[PDB]
Amino acid sequence: QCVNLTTRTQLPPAYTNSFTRGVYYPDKVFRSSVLHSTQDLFLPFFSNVTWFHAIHVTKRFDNPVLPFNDGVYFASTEKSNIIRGWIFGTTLDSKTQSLLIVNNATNVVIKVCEFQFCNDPFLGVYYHKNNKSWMESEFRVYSSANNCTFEYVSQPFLMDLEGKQGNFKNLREFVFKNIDGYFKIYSKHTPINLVRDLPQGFSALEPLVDLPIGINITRFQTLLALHRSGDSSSGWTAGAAAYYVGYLQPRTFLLKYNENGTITDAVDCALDPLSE
Amino acid sequence: TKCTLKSFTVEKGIYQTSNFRVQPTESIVRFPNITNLCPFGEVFNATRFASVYAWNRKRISNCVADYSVLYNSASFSTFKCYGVSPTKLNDLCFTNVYADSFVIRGDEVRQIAPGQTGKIADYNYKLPDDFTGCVIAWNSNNLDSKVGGNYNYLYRLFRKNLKPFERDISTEIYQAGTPCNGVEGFNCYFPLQSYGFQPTNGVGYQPYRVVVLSFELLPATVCGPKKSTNLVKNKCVNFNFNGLTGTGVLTESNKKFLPFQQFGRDIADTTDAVRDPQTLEILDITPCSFGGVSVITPGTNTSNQVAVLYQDVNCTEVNVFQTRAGCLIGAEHVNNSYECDIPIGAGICASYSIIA
Amino acid sequence: GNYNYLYRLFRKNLKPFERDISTEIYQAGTPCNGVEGFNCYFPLQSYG
Ligand SMILES: *[C@@H]1O[C@H](CO)[C@@H](O[C@@H]2O[C@H](CO)[C@@H](O)[C@H](O)[C@H]2NC(C)=O)[C@H](O)[C@H]1NC(C)=O
Ligand SMILES: *[C@@H]1O[C@H](CO)[C@@H](O[C@@H]2O[C@H](CO)[C@@H](O)[C@H](O)[C@H]2NC(C)=O)[C@H](O)[C@H]1NC(C)=O
Ligand SMILES: *[C@@H]1O[C@H](CO)[C@@H](O)[C@H](O)[C@H]1NC(C)=O
Ligand SMILES: *[C@@H]1O[C@H](CO)[C@@H](O)[C@H](O)[C@H]1NC(C)=O
Ligand SMILES: *[C@@H]1O[C@H](CO)[C@@H](O)[C@H](O)[C@H]1NC(C)=O
Ligand SMILES: *[C@@H]1O[C@H](CO)[C@@H](O)[C@H](O)[C@H]1NC(C)=O
Ligand SMILES: *[C@@H]1O[C@H](CO)[C@@H](O)[C@H](O)[C@H]1NC(C)=O
Ligand SMILES: *[C@@H]1O[C@H](CO)[C@@H](O)[C@H](O)[C@H]1NC(C)=O
Ligand SMILES: *[C@@H]1O[C@H](CO)[C@@H](O)[C@H](O)[C@H]1NC(C)=O
Ligand SMILES: *[C@@H]1O[C@H](CO)[C@@H](O)[C@H](O)[C@H]1NC(C)=O
Ligand SMILES: *[C@@H]1O[C@H](CO)[C@@H](O)[C@H](O)[C@H]1NC(C)=O
Ligand SMILES: *[C@@H]1O[C@H](CO)[C@@H](O)[C@H](O)[C@H]1NC(C)=O
Repeated sequence: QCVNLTTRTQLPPAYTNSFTRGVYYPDKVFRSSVLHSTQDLFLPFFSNVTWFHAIHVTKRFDNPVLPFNDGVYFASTEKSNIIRGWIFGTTLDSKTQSLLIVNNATNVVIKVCEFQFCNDPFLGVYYHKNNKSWMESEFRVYSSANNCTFEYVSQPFLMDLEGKQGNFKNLREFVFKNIDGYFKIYSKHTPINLVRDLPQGFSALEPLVDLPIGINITRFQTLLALHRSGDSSSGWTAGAAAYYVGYLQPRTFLLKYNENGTITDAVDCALDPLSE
Repeated sequence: TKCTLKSFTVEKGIYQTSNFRVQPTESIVRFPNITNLCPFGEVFNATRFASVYAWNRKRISNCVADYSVLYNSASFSTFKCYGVSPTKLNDLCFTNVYADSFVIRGDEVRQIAPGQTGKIADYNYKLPDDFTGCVIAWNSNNLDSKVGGNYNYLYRLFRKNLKPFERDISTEIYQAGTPCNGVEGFNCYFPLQSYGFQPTNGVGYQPYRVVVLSFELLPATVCGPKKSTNLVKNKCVNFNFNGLTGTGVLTESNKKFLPFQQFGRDIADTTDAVRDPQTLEILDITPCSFGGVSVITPGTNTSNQVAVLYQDVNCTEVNVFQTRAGCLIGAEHVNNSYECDIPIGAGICASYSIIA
Repeated sequence: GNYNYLYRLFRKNLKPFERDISTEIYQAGTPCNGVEGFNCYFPLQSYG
């Protein structure tokens, strides 16, 4: 059972400038100290990406509708790992197979499966006051499933779940693509020391996983977590976090590979005349 | 060189006729470890099976399926179908596998087949005309047959046609034409029937456990075993690494591959180093020795002596004189210096025995 | 049903314009040693 959450002020969507980010390895080929030009779905340099906030200060709980055109670059700026998971599908109402990724307090769950997805699915962590322990308590995503094809559960682990105070210190970058029936998820982690921005510099997004699913994906949504310690839809706190969403387009990129074999720098072939 | 020049007289000089190349031997294939084995063990040999009209559905994907072990066991009585063969099936990959398991009688094995009609084939289970996959049946006298009578197996016997791959859990009473209003009596008999297998029953009525495996194609998830071979170095070898086929000799590589990178390509987009999946070892591939062959003669009018020059070939493995231009055989190297007569190259000349 | 026409069904390649009049049993895998049974089947089938 799920209940829609109230007390969310309406504010126009925010767009932020992405500076030379969203670059990933085009293939699984090792190259050392060479310039390679490749055409693939990439995020343009110095582009505009949609920025969603989460802060108590309203509470700025951002779980709106987001389309899936050709691939998604998802950056998460966090200090307590508020973001939890992702949902992909077309109809989102149990009449078409969907994909779900959730990183709960102990494991990582990837389900290619049909769900009766709620309009406002979320996670909820209860912060006890008698004793200091942050543990996940609520999971309002799906109702039931009759058919189901792909299940994957990672090994159990432990997580902090505590909400630290200060500036953001973690940046999780992901790239999701779906081509030739294959769903590619690329991930990277980066420490940061900023309060609100998209970090500059260069970072190569190494591959993580390649699922052979072969389903149509033209609609995706995100899943956050809320802290608790009011009513069922009023007594909730989002927590300080932010995430940027960008769309990938077919572009030609020129990449320099150093002696280590990792990606050192990349330039576009359509940004400005110097890069071309 | 006479054949190359299309003449029976050869003038003094050097001519490139053929091209020596080391043939590749001990072709090897390497594939990742076979460590993804979904539980096929108890899907075919379990404690108990459901009835034929309540057949269970098993979904198989993302598995490494090997069917050679099933075929060579020789403990299964029934193995016959069209469209596929007992051999070469391990090299065919399919997207999904559907398994239907139940228990039938001895005479029921004939009815379960595509294109075959019958009471069971019309009221219990039927197969499509374009059916992919087939059925395996094995004797279960020691398990299904029980002394005194076994009545746990039930099959539909009265029905009003069934769609292919259709499951009908409902067993509503059948009307033969005064309605019985769902009450047992005239014109309304029991639509189902038990088997009552007995140990005294012969081969015609003995129980048989049946599993039907069907494959559907239209990305592939479950493939064959993909067997591998041994790894050998220091020889010109045909190597098959993760489906990539090539020719060359392996050697120790100092390159440090990233964990997500399998093979490496240098400038001009050709394979340079490859990491084998079994032991995460990076090996440098280099082409085995090859090069042109030059025939040095002082002229047929002068003499029939011949020198053979392998160009840029370290011919230690095949009057041998090695220079940076290759290796020359058949001419005696001398420490003197004369005017060049037959230019071999790299400051080395030959003249007329043949001296270099 | 007319069963006077036969065609090969199981065999181990065949060169162009090659005649194979022998119908020796075909082994697809414990060998049966020329005896009808498991792991081997008759290579000839009738059109009917
Ligand atoms: C959250 O809000 C949505 C829409 O405001 C609710 O969806 C409605 O669900 C009912 C019954 O499930 C349908 O009859 C309506 O047609 C739906 N609305 C629309 C616009 O399609 C949803 O039920 C709410 N969640 C709750 C109350 O928990
Ligand atoms: C996080 O999700 C995993 C995956 O569902 C949970 O692991 C399952 O937990 C249920 C309930 O205890 C068990 O019945 C399953 O057998 C578990 N699946 C496994 C271990 O693969 C896990 O409990 C979740 N963690 C929290 C804190 O809710
Ligand atoms: C922001 O994004 C929009 C597209 O939504 C784009 O047209 C615009 O150029 C971007 N930059 C600015 C400064 O608006
Ligand atoms: C201690 O914290 C845990 C959360 O991990 C909570 O379940 C438990 O109720 C707390 N103890 C008491 C006495 O409330
Ligand atoms: C599940 O798969 C079956 C098989 O085709 C299909 O008929 C059915 O509509 C699917 N969904 C549900 C909820 O059963
Ligand atoms: C995806 O859409 C195409 C549209 O042509 C359709 O043919 C295909 O069946 C769809 N696949 C799924 C899994 O819905
Ligand atoms: C690879 O990276 C290391 C630092 O981790 C550096 O010392 C080395 O020079 C690089 N290049 C190599 C090993 O060829
Ligand atoms: C039962 O079938 C499985 C198939 O995976 C096989 O491995 C096993 O040896 C069989 N056991 C018997 C007793 O036939
Ligand atoms: C593959 O299996 C062999 C044999 O057990 C083992 O030595 C090797 O470490 C394995 N490699 C991987 C990547 O699992
Ligand atoms: C070489 O040719 C000349 C004339 O063309 C001839 O007199 C001589 O006999 C030839 N040499 C030999 C070894 O036959
Ligand atoms: C290759 O040629 C060099 C000549 O400098 C020789 O010393 C070496 O032994 C040759 N390689 C082999 C494998 O014989
Ligand atoms: C090698 O060359 C030196 C100097 O020209 C000469 O004295 C010597 O006799 C030569 N040795 C041979 C075996 O040709």
